[PDB]
Amino acid sequence: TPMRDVIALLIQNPSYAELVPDLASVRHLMIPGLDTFSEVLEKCRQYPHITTGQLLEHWRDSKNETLLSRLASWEIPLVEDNQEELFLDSLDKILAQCVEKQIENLQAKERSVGLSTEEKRELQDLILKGLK
Repeated sequence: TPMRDVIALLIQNPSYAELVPDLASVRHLMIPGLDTFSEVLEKCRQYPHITTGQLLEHWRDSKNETLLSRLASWEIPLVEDNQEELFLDSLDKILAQCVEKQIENLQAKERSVGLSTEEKRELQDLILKGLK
């Protein structure tokens, strides 16, 4: 549920998309919820000043409407002071999870058929600086 946390926080604060690094290189990973996260991030990226309410309208009559409506209320605290820090913190856990899984996939392919030079620069960048 650090995934659902990060989804809930981003729906509640569409701005926070700015704080998310480009995920193109990890978005393929089969980590539960990553796909819902990407699809939400994408709209927040196209509409940087959107409100939560305006954002939910984009899921009218869609697969995840119910889930997303619920998460729009999930654990909103009385005082909003430390919302960013909680997001960044939960984001990092998910990012580290992506990094780790992408390292495993690249390494599996390395054993199996070998890597191209692009994949190898990537694999080592992932080890060197995570993400970031």
